[PDB]
Amino acid sequence: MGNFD
Amino acid sequence: QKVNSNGLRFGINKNWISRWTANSHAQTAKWLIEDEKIRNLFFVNYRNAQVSNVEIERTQATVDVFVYAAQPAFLIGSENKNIQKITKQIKQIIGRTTNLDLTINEIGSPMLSARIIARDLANAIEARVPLRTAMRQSLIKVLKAGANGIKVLVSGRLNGAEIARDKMYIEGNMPLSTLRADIDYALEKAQTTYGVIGVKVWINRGMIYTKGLNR
Amino acid sequence: SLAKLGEMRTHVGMVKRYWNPKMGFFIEPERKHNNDHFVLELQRQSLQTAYNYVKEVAQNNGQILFVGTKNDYVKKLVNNIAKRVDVAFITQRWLGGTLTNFKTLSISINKLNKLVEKQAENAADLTKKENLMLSREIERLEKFFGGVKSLKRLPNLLIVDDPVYEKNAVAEANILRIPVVALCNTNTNPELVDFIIPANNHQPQSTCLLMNLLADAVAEAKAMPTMFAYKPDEEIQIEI
Amino acid sequence: FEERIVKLKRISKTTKGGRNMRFSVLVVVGNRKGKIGYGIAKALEVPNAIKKAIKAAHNSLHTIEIHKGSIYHEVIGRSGASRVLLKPAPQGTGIIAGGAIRAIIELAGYSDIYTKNLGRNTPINMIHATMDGILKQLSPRRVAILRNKNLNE
RNA sequence: AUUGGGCGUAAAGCAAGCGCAGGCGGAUUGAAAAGUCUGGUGUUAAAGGCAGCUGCUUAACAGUUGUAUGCAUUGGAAAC
RNA sequence: GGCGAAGGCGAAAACUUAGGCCAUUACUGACGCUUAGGCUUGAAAGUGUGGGGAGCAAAUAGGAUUAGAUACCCUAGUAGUCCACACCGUAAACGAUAGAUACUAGCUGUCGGGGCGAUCCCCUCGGUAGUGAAGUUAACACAUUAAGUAUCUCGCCUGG
RNA sequence: GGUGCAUGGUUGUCGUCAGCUCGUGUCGUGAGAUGUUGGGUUAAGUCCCGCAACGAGCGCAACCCUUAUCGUUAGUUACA
Repeated sequence: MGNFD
Repeated sequence: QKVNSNGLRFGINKNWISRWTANSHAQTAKWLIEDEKIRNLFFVNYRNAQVSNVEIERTQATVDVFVYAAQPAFLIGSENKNIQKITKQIKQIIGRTTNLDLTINEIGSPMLSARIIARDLANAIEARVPLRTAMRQSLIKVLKAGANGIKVLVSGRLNGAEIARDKMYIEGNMPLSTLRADIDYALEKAQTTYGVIGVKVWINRGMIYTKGLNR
Repeated sequence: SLAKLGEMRTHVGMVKRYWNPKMGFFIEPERKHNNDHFVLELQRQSLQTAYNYVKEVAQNNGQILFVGTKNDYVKKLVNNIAKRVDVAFITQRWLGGTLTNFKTLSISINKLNKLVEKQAENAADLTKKENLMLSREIERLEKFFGGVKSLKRLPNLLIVDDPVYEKNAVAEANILRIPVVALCNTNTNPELVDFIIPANNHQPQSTCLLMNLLADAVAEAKAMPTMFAYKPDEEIQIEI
Repeated sequence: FEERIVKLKRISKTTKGGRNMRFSVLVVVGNRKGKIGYGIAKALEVPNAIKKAIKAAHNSLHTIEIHKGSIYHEVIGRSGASRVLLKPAPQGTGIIAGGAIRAIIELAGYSDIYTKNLGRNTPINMIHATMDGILKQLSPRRVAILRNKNLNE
């Protein structure tokens, strides 16, 4: 979950 | 096992329905032996109007039947074609002893009166309704009025013989520690070809201020 | 700079001989003190990665929670910091059944707000007993679940001083795939926690500066003035 | 979604007087597109337990693969010596499985597979054996990536 | 139950040990290729298994075609 | 806590002996393990051969009292109980837990060697437990000393 | 007239006892457990503390009527 969405 | 709910808070904190007084053991014996029968016979056949209750006022050889009907249209009918036989049958059941002077008035919030609910449940019982569906319909009707906690219990068979199943309902706010809850209770014995079924409905009417004393 | 080694002169060792061999990659060889010492370079890299990650995620206003339940010192510092800046924080333990469902928090905060407005509109008009009782439950409930009333979405990241010290809460975070940072001492599993931060809590400086650095990261992520991001000033605090 | 009940059990607890029943129902919810869940409910009213189990299964749906409605490899599941045979079958042949097994495979949106239900076949045991036999399925492309050489194997 | 079982608490390890025949197999080199598979030929019948076709005024019945593992002989394999 | 493959085992003095660990740069260089059968050991109790009569105690009997008694409480008392030899060849002989082989986190114990060195602190090599990780068993729990992982070996089991 | 294991209601009853539960969550592969569990505090599941428990119902205490103190409308056939 490297990026935030 | 326990005392009647309408025998604990009714009569010392709740409004009476039958309110009458006169000299005892002279004529009021007939009054007591007749008013109950006329009240029962009102509900025996006139379930179409779904009347809630009639307040009886027997004071010095007069009676005032305070008729409360949720749907008095059945009594009114067309050009008052039904009130005539109503008046004549009350006259027959009362004789020439006292005046009749019936009244017509719509009752406010009859859903909180479990008497009509018990009548509908007895009609459903004698109409061979599924028990769970009838309970769900009663729950829907009571939530339509937005009432408080309701307890619908059944005693007797379950559309069978030799009862062997379990049933236990405790639902809603039913406070007994506080004497300001104003919970009413109705019971009705419906008849079916296999016996008798007792439907019991406890209805909480909500707390209001300055209660604990009869209005 | 960030995560400098100047403060890392008393930063290693929390417990002795109660350790997980699966945490050996994040630590340096032991000493006679038997304290589980930490590598100060891999820790620095992990701290930088966590810092930029939380900065990126909270720049988009990701929901962040604080769970600090130490005895008196770290707890007091967390209370002061989280009261100074408008951030979410739960400084008490976790009884479960809250993080799992938003529906278990919506009704709770609705009742909390209802009680607050009631006490704001009540002036002992009822009996003193009811007013005092209601204030007592308000204080009791707000002492654990009272620091967070500004959230309308799900949490995205958690901060815990020691996951095994709050394992129940970790379980409440294990259901969701959200990441979490933790000051794992020596006895944790690097699979139920996403961010591995090798650090101790037996010393005040380590844990206090870690918590302050995370707090400043979150604050600056919300478009707020910087407090401690590259300052070399090592604030001196002792456990008391 | 089909909301087909797979089991109903009469259970009770014993007291010094009467016996208090809490008969349970187990249902499965599957859209036949890859979202499967199973929910159990212990109550006193059959419709209440039914709706509770239905909701529980609806919130417990877990995604599964849909690759031509069949597993691309053979596999032998097992849940406590309760093994299930999963041997891929050609299309248009017919399903040969147990009633619960057929219900599971149909609600999963799959095709005919050579199976057999041996071992302990308690409904919960069947569910566990099937889920163990289906949770280990992978992607051939991913398996190829998980090796130094790429062959789509 | 060689695919396709277990032996603590459901029945399932002789009280234990020496222990022969025998069973299993520590790494490598040479050969035979002994076992193995392959390659050629032959042995493997009639009916009948398998599939194409055929007369069965489709159908039971039967017939043609090739075809079922396996064995002898011959040249190899070094992996076992 | 130990010895020995399992029995079983402690006052001392001596007689002969194995097994047990460690390192082994020294030695043959495959001589390894298991193994139907056969063989050896094999608790306690019992049988026959003489001491035996310290105690205990079977056979019992007495009193007590059981609506109850070849028992219960206590006493008088019997082979045996101990010693040397032949016939036990038997059991919860159970770790309810086959053996052997090699491997598999981590923490707290014990001792002998090895050292540092006062034993003491430490760790290495072996026997020896507990907490506890994965994994597994329905679970119990086992848990690198498995009831784990796999191979060899026989034996056993298929409802009572 | 029989039919109260076909029955409705009714009764004393454990007991005026505090136990019995609804939903949600966690854990079990299920019977389920966590509340219902422990230290205080009460007649008491009343509450606190710690606390995978969380909110809620049920019985409970306050809402009924005499009694003590006083005020008040208040009068005989009461006071006199």
